[PDB]
Amino acid sequence: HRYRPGTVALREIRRYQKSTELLIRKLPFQRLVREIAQDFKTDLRFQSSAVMALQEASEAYLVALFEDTNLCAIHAKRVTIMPKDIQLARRIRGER
Amino acid sequence: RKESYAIYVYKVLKQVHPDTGISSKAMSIMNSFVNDVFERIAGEASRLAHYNKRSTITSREIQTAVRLLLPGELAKHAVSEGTKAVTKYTSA
Amino acid sequence: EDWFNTPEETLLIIRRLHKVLRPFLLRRLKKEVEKDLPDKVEKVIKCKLSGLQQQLYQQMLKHNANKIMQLRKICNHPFVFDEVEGVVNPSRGNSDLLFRVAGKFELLDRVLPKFKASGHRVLMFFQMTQVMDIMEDFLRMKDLKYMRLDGSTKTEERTEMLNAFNAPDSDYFCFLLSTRAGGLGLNLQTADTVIIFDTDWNPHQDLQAQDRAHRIGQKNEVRILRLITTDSVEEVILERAMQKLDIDGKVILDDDELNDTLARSADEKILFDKIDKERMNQE
Amino acid sequence: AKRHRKVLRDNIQGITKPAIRRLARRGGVKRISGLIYEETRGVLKVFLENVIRDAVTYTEHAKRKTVTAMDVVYALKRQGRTLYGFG
Amino acid sequence: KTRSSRAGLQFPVGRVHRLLRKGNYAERVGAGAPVYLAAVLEYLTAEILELAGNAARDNKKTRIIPRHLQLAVRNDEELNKLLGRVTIAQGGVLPNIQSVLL
Amino acid sequence: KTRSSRAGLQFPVGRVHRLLRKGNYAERVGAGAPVYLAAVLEYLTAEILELAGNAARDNKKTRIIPRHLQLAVRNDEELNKLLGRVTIAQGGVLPNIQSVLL
DNA sequence: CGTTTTAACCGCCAAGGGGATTACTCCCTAGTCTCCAGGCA
DNA sequence: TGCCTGGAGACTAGGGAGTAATCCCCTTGGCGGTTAAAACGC
Repeated sequence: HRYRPGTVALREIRRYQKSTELLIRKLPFQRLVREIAQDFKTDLRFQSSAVMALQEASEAYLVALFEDTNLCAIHAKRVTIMPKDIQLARRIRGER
Repeated sequence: RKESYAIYVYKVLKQVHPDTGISSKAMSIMNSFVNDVFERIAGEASRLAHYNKRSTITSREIQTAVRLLLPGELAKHAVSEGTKAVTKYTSA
Repeated sequence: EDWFNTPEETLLIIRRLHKVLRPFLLRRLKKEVEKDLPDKVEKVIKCKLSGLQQQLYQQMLKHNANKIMQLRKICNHPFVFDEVEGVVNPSRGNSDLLFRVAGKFELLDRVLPKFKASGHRVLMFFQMTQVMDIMEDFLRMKDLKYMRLDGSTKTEERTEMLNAFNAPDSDYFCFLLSTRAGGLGLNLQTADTVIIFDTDWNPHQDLQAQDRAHRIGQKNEVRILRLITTDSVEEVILERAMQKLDIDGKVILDDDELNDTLARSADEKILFDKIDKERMNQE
Repeated sequence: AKRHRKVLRDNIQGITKPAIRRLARRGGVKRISGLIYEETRGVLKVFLENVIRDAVTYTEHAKRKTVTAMDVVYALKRQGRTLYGFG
Repeated sequence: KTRSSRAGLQFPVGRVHRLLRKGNYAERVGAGAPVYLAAVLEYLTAEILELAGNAARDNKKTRIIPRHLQLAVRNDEELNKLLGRVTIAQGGVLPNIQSVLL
Repeated sequence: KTRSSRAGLQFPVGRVHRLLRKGNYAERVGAGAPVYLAAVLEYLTAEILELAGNAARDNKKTRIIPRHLQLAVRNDEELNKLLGRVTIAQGGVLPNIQSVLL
């Protein structure tokens, strides 16, 4: 039994907007944080609370940017976000 | 020791809702919010007293600070309550 | 806690602990129950690492600037990052310098012909997992059938591998086993050769892995060799393990030399004469 | 390959496609193009670079070697984005 | 005899006055500024706690969680305007699907 | 004898020291910090005036006007990122033609 | 949506390195008084 | 160009900062096992 595209997407949207679970795994994000911090200073330790706050801030910024680019794409009478949509969102927000 | 605003927020909650409790995470969030508002109002009053070449932070400075930071209704009621508190502090 | 960790004092504390512990732990030795142990066999063989890693150890430009783990990985074998193969051998195949970059692999190459001629199955216990892949690649280069086991490899395949190993005429003459994953999970009644790799800071699991070669009913003389590098972290780790063993005692490359170490009789030296001649020709 | 697995997966690929998909679904996006992933990965990398640089400067000013939570909180507060629930 | 009881508040007037003194915001601090600041703080805290309790009772929960705080601060437009630049950990986003996507 | 002459800068380190003292930024202030801050300010003003003079010479003018300062700030990407939020009188930013709206 | 794969999460092992502490020292900057020349009208 | 007040020099001291001594807890690195999550294909 298959569903036409769009309904499972809406179900997942509702599920994710209702819950507050983290949409990024802990270990990959922590490894990425450590890799990025290696460029600024080597042999640096990290507390679990630090990487958790980093993950929370990153997810908040990402969902805000995704809402903004969704609004920008809807303004273009489309339902598909594009790289240029995110670029316009970042240019209007000023954090380019 | 380690100072915090936990017991005061808990007492306010029990004085506004006697049944619903509060968790540790929500308590820490409320403490951080209180600290943020406190530092905002303190910096506002400091720069206001500096713009007038004053050196005494008084009720007028904090009143101007809350009128500048808190928008609309959140300001008005607040300052009213503030005035009320001040008057009560003059009672005793 | 104050008195138990004190070990005059060690003698008194041990006397009291024995007086109070006698009804708790039972322990017997193989030489008392069966007396079928052909030898007290235990051997440590030392080796040296190539100058390429000695320079890194002496200078520590990328270490003193994790250090212990990286030093152990370097001492184990090279070619642990893609850049190492890209620089040394861009083909990433089986070629030269595979058995020369480390004394462990030089010893392995020198002793593989004796294991092949003699027919003694060899179990090699490993602490790291990439070293097991490097050993698999080396054994594939040597065209020697071997068994590969590791932790959480497969739920049921371990039983099939154990059944295949237990065959009376199995064509596999070696197997690689993770030290931590051992758990006495294999009854090695058809082998008498043991190789000890990375240093295993816990002597408990080292002794557990070594004891596998002494199952009841074994007819072949057991030979257990531990390959330790010198002038490096491995030697210090071995010394620390020896100190830990001494503490526990209070509570709980020449052809002729390798032949004398590995041979059980003059007939084995006679057989290995051909291996010695081939080694001389290769040198 | 019998010789070696030859796995060189980059650390930036840790955030996988379903993660970005869930993030977009939470953001309210119905259909997502295939080029969004690299763009949002670059944006996340730039944001993390900035925040980590600020936090590293903050923790280095105090001579400490451990990046604590208060350092990241101050780094976020500097950029005009206050985070709650961590100090 | 604590000044909070005299002023009629639940927040520590002495602690607020000490924080104002040792904060180097100025060289002198009056006597009405601490009680006024404590009044504003307790008013804001009472409003937020009342909204969070209402949100939790709507969600048949008797313990306030960060989700309830997020819902209470984002429902009220005033606090949303005040704390618009402030993110809340474990608060998520409010459910809002566009008409063109339904 | 002025300490600025000993340090080698033209900005008055004494004025910066007095401002940091009476500015209520801390309870005590160091002796090298005012010189450091004065040097930073001197370097910043030197860069700004150099870019403004270059812009004026490019526009064939013998004086620096707010237009030249705006052009010098908006041309350099470093100062543009630094001075992005601040607006300057006598505006206008960059003469540029859009290739899509011909 | 399916089928195949595999890395993330909870659980264990070990160690050592900064982040905590407290105690002693010490010299930098806060004054206070006396000149004076760089900055202002 | 002329005038003066903010700036500077000499003396005093005490408290905040630097340095040594102490220790344990949080972190780092690794492995086992399971399985829900990630990858590839139509």
